[PDB]
Amino acid sequence: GVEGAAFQSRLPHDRMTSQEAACFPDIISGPQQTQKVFLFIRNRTLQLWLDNPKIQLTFEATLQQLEAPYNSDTVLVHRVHSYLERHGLINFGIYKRIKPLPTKKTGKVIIIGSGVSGLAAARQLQSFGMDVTLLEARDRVGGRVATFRKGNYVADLGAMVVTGLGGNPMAVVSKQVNMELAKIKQKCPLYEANGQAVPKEKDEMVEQEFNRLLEATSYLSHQLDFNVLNNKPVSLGQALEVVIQLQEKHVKDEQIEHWKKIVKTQEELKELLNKMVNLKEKIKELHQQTAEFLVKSKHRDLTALCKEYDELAETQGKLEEKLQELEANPPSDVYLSSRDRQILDWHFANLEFANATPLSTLSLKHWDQDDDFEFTGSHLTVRNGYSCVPVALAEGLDIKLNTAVRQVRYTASGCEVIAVNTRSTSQTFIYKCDAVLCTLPLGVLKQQPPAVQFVPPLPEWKTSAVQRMGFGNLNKVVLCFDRVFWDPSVNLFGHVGSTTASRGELFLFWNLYKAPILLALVAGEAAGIMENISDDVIVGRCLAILKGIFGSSAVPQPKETVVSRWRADPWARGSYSYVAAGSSGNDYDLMAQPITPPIPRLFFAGEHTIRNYPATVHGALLSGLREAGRIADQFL
Ligand SMILES: Cc1cc2nc3c(=O)[nH]c(=O)nc-3n(C[C@H](O)[C@H](O)[C@H](O)COP(=O)(O)OP(=O)(O)OC[C@H]3O[C@@H](n4cnc5c(N)ncnc54)[C@H](O)[C@@H]3O)c2cc1C
Repeated sequence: GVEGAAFQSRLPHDRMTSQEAACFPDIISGPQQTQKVFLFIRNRTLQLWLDNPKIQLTFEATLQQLEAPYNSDTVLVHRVHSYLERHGLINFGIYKRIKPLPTKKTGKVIIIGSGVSGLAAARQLQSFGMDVTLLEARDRVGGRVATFRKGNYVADLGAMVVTGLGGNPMAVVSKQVNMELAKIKQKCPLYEANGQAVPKEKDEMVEQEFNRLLEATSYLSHQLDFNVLNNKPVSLGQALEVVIQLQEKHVKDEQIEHWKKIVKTQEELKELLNKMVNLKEKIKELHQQTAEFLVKSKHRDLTALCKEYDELAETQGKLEEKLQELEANPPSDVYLSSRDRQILDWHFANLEFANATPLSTLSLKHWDQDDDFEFTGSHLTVRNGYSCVPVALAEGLDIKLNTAVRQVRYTASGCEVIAVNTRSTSQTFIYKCDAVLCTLPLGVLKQQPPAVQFVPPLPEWKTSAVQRMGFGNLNKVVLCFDRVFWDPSVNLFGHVGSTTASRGELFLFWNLYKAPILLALVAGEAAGIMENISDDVIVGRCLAILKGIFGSSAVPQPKETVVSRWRADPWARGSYSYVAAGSSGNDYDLMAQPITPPIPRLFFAGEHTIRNYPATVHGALLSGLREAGRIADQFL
């Protein structure tokens, strides 16, 4: 009940956060009874909002719907409601305001970028009564939430998955926007380059081996401190190669030991056969041989030698048996055959997809630093088209499209943002504001010849973080057919590449859209390179793979096709951040920190500024809410 609202808000139900201790020092330093009352007021307020997030939750309503003991204490209820509303925990997203916004606005903020982070922060600042203007370079909102819509076909070229609802703010948004979320079936048969499926035994064996290898790299990093080598940071790819080499060495060693067991037994057989030949000489000589006493003696001796031979013949058979078993029970010659390595490279490509970067670039120590904060519940696709979310957030906002920022000026007095119209470069716009919120992607901030100049130039710590962090890349190919020729009960199926270098080329296909749309993925080293290929050629290669899997006659020519090129997109310059070898979690926090030339003037939000939820739409959303709170605290 009330316990669940705190979980849905990413908070502990029986504890107080660092932030709450800072804002409510009287309660933390006071008696624990007041703390329990505080926590119930907070949890109950969150439950009221989450039960019905389509309408603003007012202080008055909170008092009206509160329990009898706690509705008496109104000052505490107000303090709690104000705290939650400011930080974007109870009144965020699209909601029906019960009271219109005041005509008088108390501050001027220019927000660069109209992605989820920008739109969320703008909606919050508007909610708080500030004058907000968004500058967006594209001819559309959403940024890295891009939805292709033509005829009946709807497909996401950017963000496409809600990674669980338990604790996800996107849950609330989904109720506000009426997102059509659909579960993804966890079933992905693999098909080799020839088009024949990977049998279950091999699929399962390789997958088990992939998981074992990855856990091994984790052990090296954390237990053995294998993190710095020859004054260079260890990449995940490095560690994977180290682990693979150790396993290959174990195979060679076991094979060698078995070889030696066989040679020793073979040597024993050779020695025994020589011994037997000698005994046959002896027996054949004694056979050639009181005289009746002599006969009795010779026959006695001959039977003794013959029984002596019998013992050795039994032992001959027994050593022959041991040798035969060893000849028929060897260990594997190689750890991974060619086909084994290709299937394993498919799994590596899936990892490169998840992190939108080649594994040789991921920090071994920190590439999965955010795994502790992952959300509960089945992962979901957006059937309505993820663009439905930003478009809903944009309603009622002062958004200037086709306006590309080229300079940001910030001083102790105020700020200037200079922008150019992309449609006609000749006309230029100047916007004077109190504060600037930058949600420019990390790729755009990384641009060596800068697209946006800062006056004064950004400080050393900020620029160093921007250099250190990784900004990955990942691409999609949308194929729209008239009929479904694939298996509807599999949302995913893989294509195993021929080379380790190209393992990430069209390695994955989604058939998750209930309409006849197929989505082919380009991860790792292939992502950057294949942007330089024409769309007809990429689609021909996709068709070739699908023909190989289903029959050349079974796949028609597609009716519609679309290719994303996110690294070339000048407004993205990649897909989303990843934790590069040089970088760590603290760099994300550094991105989030604002700049002061006094009070702070330049603020930062976006996918690359939230430690615990990077590379995600919900992370963008939460960063937007966080910076809205920060700016409202500063200017109100
Ligand atoms: C292929 C792909 C798939 C993804 N899949 C998922 C997924 O399944 N789940 C998930 O959670 N996340 C996913 N993401 C990541 C997700 O899209 C981001 O985490 C999120 O959209 C970040 O939003 P943002 O506003 O911070 O950045 P953006 O969306 O990039 O917003 C920045 C905005 O600034 C604009 N801009 C850029 N330069 C300028 C300029 N000079 N002047 C003015 N405006 C400018 C851009 O046009 C853009 O609108 C995916 C990303 C990619 C590339």
